[PDB]
Amino acid sequence: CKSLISENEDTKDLLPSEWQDIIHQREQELQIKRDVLDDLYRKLQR
Amino acid sequence: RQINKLIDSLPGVDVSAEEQLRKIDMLQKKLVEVEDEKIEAIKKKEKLLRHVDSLIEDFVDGIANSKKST
Amino acid sequence: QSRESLIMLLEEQLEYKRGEIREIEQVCKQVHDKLTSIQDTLRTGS
Repeated sequence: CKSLISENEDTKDLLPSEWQDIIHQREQELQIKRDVLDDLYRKLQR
Repeated sequence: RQINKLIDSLPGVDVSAEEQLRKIDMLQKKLVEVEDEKIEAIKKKEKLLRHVDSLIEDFVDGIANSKKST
Repeated sequence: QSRESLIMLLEEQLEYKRGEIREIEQVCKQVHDKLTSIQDTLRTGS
């Protein structure tokens, strides 16, 4: 057990607000991308 | 026969030079209008060009301040 | 024949400038079409 824990870094990392922060950064970048794409769509149609 | 087929193929061989004079004059006229039209064409093309440049700059600023927002 | 030389030079520069002009609107129109296609592509990805 301890050996198997030892060789794998990923499991030991697996072995809580950071996920929420990543979700917030993803959604803010998504919404800013949507806003800039809307601006480009509005401007280019002329 | 090449002499005959070249002498009769001279535009203006059977056309009086004075209607060439009017056609040339109106050619320079319509030329004046065609470079005029090219002037408006190029100026509006440059107008849309720097509209595109302005939106490029705005989008680049948005990218920059978004990716440095975190 | 001087008038004929004037005529021939006339049509050669006239056709040259028409070719330049027509390639200008062709290239700007193809750029505009590419921009519209990109706008549609980014709108579909929204």
